[PDB]
Amino acid sequence: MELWVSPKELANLPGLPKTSAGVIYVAKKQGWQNRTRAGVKGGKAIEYNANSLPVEAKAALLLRQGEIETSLGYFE
Repeated sequence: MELWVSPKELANLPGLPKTSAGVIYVAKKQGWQNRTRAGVKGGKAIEYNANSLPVEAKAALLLRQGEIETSLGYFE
């Protein structure tokens, strides 16, 4: 299953600090498989594979995933 996450979205999980500045800085302490995509905003956008995040951030991630955006607007 594909489920990448952005630093700004990690700035809210408990295990991870509340500011992307701490996540990206801590990202070097490990280097979770981050896929870059210089085609969204304009400056190499960093991402994080949810499968690469530990369990404390994963479980917390799926938590704030309740209703993301459109697509499943039909509440499934």
